[PDB]
Amino acid sequence: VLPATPPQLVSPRVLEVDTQGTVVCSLDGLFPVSEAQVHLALGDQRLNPTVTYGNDSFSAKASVSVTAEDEGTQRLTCAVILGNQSQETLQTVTIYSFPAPNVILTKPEVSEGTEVTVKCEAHPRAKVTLNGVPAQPLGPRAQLLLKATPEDNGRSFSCSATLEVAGQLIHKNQTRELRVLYGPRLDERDCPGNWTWPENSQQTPMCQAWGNPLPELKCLKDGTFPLPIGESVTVTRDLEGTYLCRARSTQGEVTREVTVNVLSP
Amino acid sequence: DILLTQSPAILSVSPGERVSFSCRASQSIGTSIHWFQQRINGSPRLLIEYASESISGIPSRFSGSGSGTDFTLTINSVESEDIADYYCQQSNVWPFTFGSGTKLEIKRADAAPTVSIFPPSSEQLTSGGASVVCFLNNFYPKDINVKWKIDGSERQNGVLNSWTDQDSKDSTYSMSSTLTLTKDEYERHNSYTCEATHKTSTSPIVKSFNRNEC
Amino acid sequence: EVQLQQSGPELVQPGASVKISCKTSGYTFSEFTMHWVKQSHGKSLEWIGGINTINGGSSYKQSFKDKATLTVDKSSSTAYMELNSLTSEDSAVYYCATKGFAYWGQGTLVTVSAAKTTPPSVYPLAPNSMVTLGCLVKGYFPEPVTVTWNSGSLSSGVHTFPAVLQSDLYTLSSSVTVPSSTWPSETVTCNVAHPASSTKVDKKIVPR
Ligand SMILES: *[C@@H]1O[C@H](CO[C@@H]2O[C@@H](C)[C@@H](O)[C@@H](O)[C@@H]2O)[C@@H](O)[C@H](O)[C@H]1NC(C)=O
Ligand SMILES: *[C@@H]1O[C@H](CO)[C@@H](O)[C@H](O)[C@H]1NC(C)=O
Ligand SMILES: *[C@@H]1O[C@H](CO)[C@@H](O)[C@H](O)[C@H]1NC(C)=O
Ligand SMILES: [Zn+2]
Ligand SMILES: [Zn+2]
Repeated sequence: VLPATPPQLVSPRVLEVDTQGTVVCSLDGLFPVSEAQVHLALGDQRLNPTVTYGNDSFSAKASVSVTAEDEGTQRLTCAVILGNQSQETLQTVTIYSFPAPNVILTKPEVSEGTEVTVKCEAHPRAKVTLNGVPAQPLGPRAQLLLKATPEDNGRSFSCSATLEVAGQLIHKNQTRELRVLYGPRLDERDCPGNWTWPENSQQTPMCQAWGNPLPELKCLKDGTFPLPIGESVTVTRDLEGTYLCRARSTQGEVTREVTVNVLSP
Repeated sequence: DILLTQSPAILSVSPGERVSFSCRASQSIGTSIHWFQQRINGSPRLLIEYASESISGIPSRFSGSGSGTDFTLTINSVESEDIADYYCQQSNVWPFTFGSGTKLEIKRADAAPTVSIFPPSSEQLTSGGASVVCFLNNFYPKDINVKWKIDGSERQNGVLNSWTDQDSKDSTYSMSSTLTLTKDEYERHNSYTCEATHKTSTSPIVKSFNRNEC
Repeated sequence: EVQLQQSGPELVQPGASVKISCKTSGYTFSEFTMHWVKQSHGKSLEWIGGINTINGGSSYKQSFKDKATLTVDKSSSTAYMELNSLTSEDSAVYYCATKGFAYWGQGTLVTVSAAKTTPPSVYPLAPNSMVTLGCLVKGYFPEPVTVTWNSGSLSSGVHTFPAVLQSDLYTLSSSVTVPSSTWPSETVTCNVAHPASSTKVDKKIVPR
């Protein structure tokens, strides 16, 4: 006999396009179970469930792929016929298409001090937020103007979008880094302009240039007398004088004067 | 080397006031000076760069000035979360040197503590020790005196205290107090009390317990 | 985002050495010079030295010459400072910093002591209308110790008190205040951690 209890159907309330779902349908208290036919289907698509049997029951588990042709509210159904009687369970499932938000930069690599604008568009009904702006999502697209600076090189611009589907919030996000080229710099902290060393002492002159791309460095006095940056040298009277340090890269050129003063013993 | 002397050491001030940190250099160093903020248990944080040039992501209330030997950091409107140590640093000639430091404290209205006494746990009594803890939370000003009393008599020795840092949000203090006796001494007295004399009340606030009555 | 990740707490014998690493990320490692700063527990900063991140050339303050040795692994974008002949005076927090001290590491607490490591004994503490619970972490060495509640769930309303030294062993406590209606109806566990001894105790606060 087939009981008056309908089958239990377990399935997610929503399912994304081009993704695989999992549906399981079960019923206890029916016999003979071998004579029972289980028909599992999502809308028009007849599913193929691998059925586990007991002496008095069945458990039908089935995967279900969905495409753009399934988009919308489909009906997941699980019918069980046992001779003359029949029990079926219905459940709605919404197949939704929700692409990832498109964070779009005017130019991927920009020069320093340039007006860069970062946009993020998404699904019309969805609501987006660009690096937490606006706080609490409102409308499907957001902007952000910025004066490009060296600190913005490698700066990520994340966009979070939320889409309401069948009474629940689905979340997605996208992230894109900005590349910012910035001219050479000889900053004082990594290249001081004044040394004072005792004669015949071991010293290492220090000077690093900043820039994207990495600048090439060269410090010369009296024409072509190189200051050995990074090397540990014996300080002599020959090293005394004012050097002209020059940083070089595709973004420009900078100079800094570095004086070396030798104290006689 | 270039010596940087900061003043004052401690800088107690109410929220909303205009505070100023001083940093004097031994030589004349142009504008090669930088200011750092250090909150407790935290790394130093660059606030102002080269005397007066502002850093991105730093509040507008932080500004700097000066040139040569004297330099100044100024907070337009001081807030409770500005409690920290502040250091100047010169970059004119190596080695880099820092100032002695200035500590920014925040003034506040008076608030009475929430006193709580605790017996030794069953775990500690097994080991042969007996520590009685007494927390006093969320009070101002910092000055507070806890007095331990075992069956009426005061206990001089075996007491260790520890104040928390001033709170970033409400600027209150908190204290724990631990009286540590031996198992044989604790199992030989009924009542235990930590009374706390504070500015907020004339008579002391008293929490107590008996080991017999759980 | 720029990150300087240092090696973390060290306990070393007097005369021994220690090698603090500073694993960097989120920027071009060879663009900026890496500086190293020391902070004593009296809270006074001191520049140890700097190292060139292209050619490995280093410069030291006169005090830390022979004491400190800066090195670099460019492939892994990591800076190493080795300290040797360690005395008690070398006990402090050491920081790597870069880009003219714009980005710092979290700090590395180095402790120089002949005293051996001792794991903490964690004891629970239990008694308008709002309960206050406690947690006594007694008799451990060296610092530091990480105390949290319910795996850091109960963050707000927590007071962890500075540890204090008494006879070669530290003693620390923590406090938490939650609604009296939500205890002991709901669970409250003190999650203490002492990395040096590899200890991780979880003491539930039983009503007494
Ligand atoms: C289904 O099976 C139930 C349990 O059967 C008993 O235990 C199993 C493990 C076997 O040992 C079997 O030989 C035993 O009979 C029964 O209680 C139940 O009646 C069965 N259902 C129906 C409709 O017959
Ligand atoms: C179906 O089967 C039931 C149960 O055995 C039986 O009573 C009935 O006669 C059948 N009805 C039809 C329409 O076949
Ligand atoms: C984006 O969302 C995912 C959700 O899994 C989260 O793990 C991640 O941290 C988010 N990334 C960014 C850049 O916001
Ligand atoms: Zn000097
Ligand atoms: Zn006695």
